[PDB]
Amino acid sequence: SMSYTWTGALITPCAAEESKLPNSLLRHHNMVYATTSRSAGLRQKKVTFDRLQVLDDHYRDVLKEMKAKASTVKAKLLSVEEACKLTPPHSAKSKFGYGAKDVRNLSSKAVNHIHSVWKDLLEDTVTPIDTTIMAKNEVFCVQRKPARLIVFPDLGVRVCEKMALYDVVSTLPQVVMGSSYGFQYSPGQRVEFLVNTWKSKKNPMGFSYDTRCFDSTVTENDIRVEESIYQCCDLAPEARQAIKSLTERLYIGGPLTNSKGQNCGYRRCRASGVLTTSCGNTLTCYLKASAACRAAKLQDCTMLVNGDDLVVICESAGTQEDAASLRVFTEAMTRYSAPPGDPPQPEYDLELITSCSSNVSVAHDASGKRVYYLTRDPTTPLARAAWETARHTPVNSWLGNIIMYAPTLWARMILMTHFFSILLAQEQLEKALDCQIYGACYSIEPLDLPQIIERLHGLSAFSLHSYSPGEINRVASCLRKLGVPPLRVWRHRARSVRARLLSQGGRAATCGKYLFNWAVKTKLKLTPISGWFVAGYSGGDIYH
Ligand SMILES: N#CCc1ccc(O)cc1
Repeated sequence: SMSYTWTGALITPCAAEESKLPNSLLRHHNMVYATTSRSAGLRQKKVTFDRLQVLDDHYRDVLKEMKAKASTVKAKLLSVEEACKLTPPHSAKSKFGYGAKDVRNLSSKAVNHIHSVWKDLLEDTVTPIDTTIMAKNEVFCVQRKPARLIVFPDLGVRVCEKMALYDVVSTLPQVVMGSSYGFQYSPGQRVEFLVNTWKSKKNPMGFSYDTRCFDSTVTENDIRVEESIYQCCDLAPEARQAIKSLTERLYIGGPLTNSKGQNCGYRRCRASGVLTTSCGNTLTCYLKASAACRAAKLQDCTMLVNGDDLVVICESAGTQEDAASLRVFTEAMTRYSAPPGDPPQPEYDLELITSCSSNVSVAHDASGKRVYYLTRDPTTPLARAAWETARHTPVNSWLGNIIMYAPTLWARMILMTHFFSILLAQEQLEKALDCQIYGACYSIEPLDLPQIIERLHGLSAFSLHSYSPGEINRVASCLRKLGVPPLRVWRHRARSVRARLLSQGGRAATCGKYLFNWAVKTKLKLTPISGWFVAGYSGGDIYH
């Protein structure tokens, strides 16, 4: 079938959308843009086509193996009150007379509607359920993406998703997929696994595989396969009917209504904005890629999967033979309707592989031992940091980034420095901020960072020191490219910030001591002082 059919009604904005900044961070303000509904038509072209899927024996053996593991999972229905509490405070309000706040407070009005939306699921496994369709506002840097398309149901139904399926998507993927399930790894757990599976090969070769617009490629068959997988769990029979209902009425497809209540058409592929999207896309990607490995007679594959993002580390068979096996791999994905975006490439250096927007690189600790840590090109982080300082958004990527990328050259010299500067100047150190980790919202007190980082990356994150030539040049380049003060200017800014931090005592002093010891010249000596990197919930409307 067609991934989407369109009526012609436009995808419409909710309010005024900014596509530009209105400066101590970066001078090239004209290089940073946000996507808007003005690019919707273009994204619409990219994401719509007919899907021709052809399964094979490898697909069925992997599935049968996945089903066997899934059958050992037992999972419980969630109550209204547990599901309510998981709803973020600023989730989109219902069109039936209530908002997230009412939900979170167990207002009998929201809860009654939730009850009646559940009953209807139990009674009706057929009528497609309505979705809103919207163009996302995401900041990027020049060199231009069309907005991505977010699709999601009413709050009422979201709460019910949590009821039927929160336990399933939190628990199953790890069990079905073992060490291949990416969202079980904190950043240092993730480097840990990758580096060890790399060294475990005799003659290693790795590749990432970018699937072209994954959500579009996910077929209605795919989503029932996914369901059948969920169905193998030992489920309470009321969860069983809700799950059949939700997949048939929402996950499989349905009508697309825009911000003004007009009909834009009909989706027959993955909604980005539903509970099962991450889990589903991971299962579906792991399944299809596991089979593509078997087709291409790739030897001794270890895989790592995070939604549509896929890495494979395996035994090389020579460079010709590799390049070819990759072409066979690609051909099979394509048959399974997960065609290529960038055509995949063999790498023989773990550092050059990019997966989950990230790569392994190596630094040294105080003692001089070698430490592997996880980094990325800092462009999008810096851009969005410049955006976030300019226009006050309720979302704070800088902080997530500091948390995910705390050992890096750039998060430490640039992000830590800049933002502790804003917070000191604004007297807002003590204020918690919401940030997103694997699609769940957490409230985080910026003063806790020292502990947080020690816990997630160890003590060495405060003293890594001979970063690699490739890393340094990427960061230095990105800086010139974007118009950001070079690294030596951040050193002098950090000495200033550290000092102000220290004079305040308490936890601000701890932040200054630990976060900024790289900047001093004579080092102080640094002694010691969750449910976070467990699952993927992006699109999933989850709060903690
Ligand atoms: N750190 C980390 C992993 C990660 C980063 C960004 C993203 O969209 C998904 C996963």
